[PDB]
Amino acid sequence: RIQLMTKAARKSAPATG
Amino acid sequence: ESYLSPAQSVKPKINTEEKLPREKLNPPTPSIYLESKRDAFSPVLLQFCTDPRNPITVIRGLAGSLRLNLGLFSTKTLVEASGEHTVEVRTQVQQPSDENWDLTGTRQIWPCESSRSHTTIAKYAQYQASSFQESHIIKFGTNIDLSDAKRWKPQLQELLKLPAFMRVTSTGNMLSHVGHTILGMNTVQLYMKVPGSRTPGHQENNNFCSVNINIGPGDCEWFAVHEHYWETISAFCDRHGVDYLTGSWWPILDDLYASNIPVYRFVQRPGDLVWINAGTVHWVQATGWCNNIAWNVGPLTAYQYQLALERYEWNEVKNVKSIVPMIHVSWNVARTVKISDPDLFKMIKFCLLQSMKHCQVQRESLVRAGKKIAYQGRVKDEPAYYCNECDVEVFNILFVTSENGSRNTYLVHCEGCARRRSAGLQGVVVLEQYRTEELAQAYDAFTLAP
Ligand SMILES: O=C(O)CCC(=O)C(=O)O
Ligand SMILES: [Fe+3]
Ligand SMILES: [Zn+2]
Repeated sequence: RIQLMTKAARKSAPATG
Repeated sequence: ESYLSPAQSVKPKINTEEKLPREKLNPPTPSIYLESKRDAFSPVLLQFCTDPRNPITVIRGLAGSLRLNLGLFSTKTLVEASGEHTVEVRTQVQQPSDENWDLTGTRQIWPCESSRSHTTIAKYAQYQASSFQESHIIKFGTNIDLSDAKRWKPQLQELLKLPAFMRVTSTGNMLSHVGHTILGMNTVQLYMKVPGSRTPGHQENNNFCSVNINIGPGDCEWFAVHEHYWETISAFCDRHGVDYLTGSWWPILDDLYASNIPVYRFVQRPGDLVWINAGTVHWVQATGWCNNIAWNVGPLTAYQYQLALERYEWNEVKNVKSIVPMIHVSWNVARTVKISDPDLFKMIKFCLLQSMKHCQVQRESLVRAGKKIAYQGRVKDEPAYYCNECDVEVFNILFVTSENGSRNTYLVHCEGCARRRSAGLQGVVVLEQYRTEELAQAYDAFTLAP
């Protein structure tokens, strides 16, 4: 089978600037 | 085309037009004390906390109640167990919890300054301790992942003592049917605070419930608003040029009051557990020096599922990723969990029926064009997939390409984004992870449990 890439999912607080 | 049927809504009827007196704009927060493990493990507690009319509950001295050793989450213990792993920080202005001042210090505003940088647990700990020794800008160690099963074993073992519906992992928890890791939602995150440290206004990702335990030694101050008012709060954010879903904002309390929005306000002491029900808008400020731990749970209620799916679809409108893959979750739940609530059953069944229909139409269009479709079945701990370009969930039928980089790695795209590249899908490999008959039989096998 072929290797499908995924973006890691993570909760992270908002950030400004 | 929607995965939701509006007719099936279980949202509580709230008439915002009925003007409320001061008393009803400052409601008391439900504040429970548990005497015994029997009471903590009661289904009645689950019902109380998840009732759609109960947006936030505090469960007083729950830590001592169940003999949880919260000292395993002291800063000293955490430092001794840590490695050099990078963690993130928010830099903020120390201000009273009911305030948020503009640059000139003459008026209150909504946007809340909170800038990102990085450090280590041990170096943040030195800052926290030096703050406490008094040796104004502050730093907040946030979203610190305690996901490593080995590094954090005694810590995570202590949380196995919680009642099942509060646990990080449980079969009555939708997030435990993702089958992959969503850091900070179905794993624990740590928050290391000095006075003033803020988590600004939000609803949880995909409106999932949240569990928060204050380790101490200081207190945390909480602010919360029922799901029903979220669009009014979003309108304030927009008025003030800050993004509701992804930006950093701190409500002006008198704006909420003027808008007839009740605001819960309470203090979370060391050992107290806050249950944040589905869709509740909340914001938090440390009163003292303290650590908190928190994760999400998705209890099996119609209200939870509805609010999660509504936010899933709204995220799509707003071009914001849903980090909970609700279609994938819905099928996993249907395959493995007995659902006895008739409202929740009808909703999942409706979602699955729409998903089957979409997949069937997609497949028939591919077959009509003579496009090869290969089966690549699901395997344990395999993630759910999302479009590389537009970040929508891509369920079952995958449009994958290896063009960039190694010809042995593929990126996943939705049908739309795949067809925008090559309208003949030339160079696109199409996979299906569930045969038509696998979905048909999973759907028929899913029926209302008594
Ligand atoms: O401890 C905090 O800063 C609040 C985190 C939060 O928003 C939650 O527990 O859902
Ligand atoms: Fe939260
Ligand atoms: Zn796409």
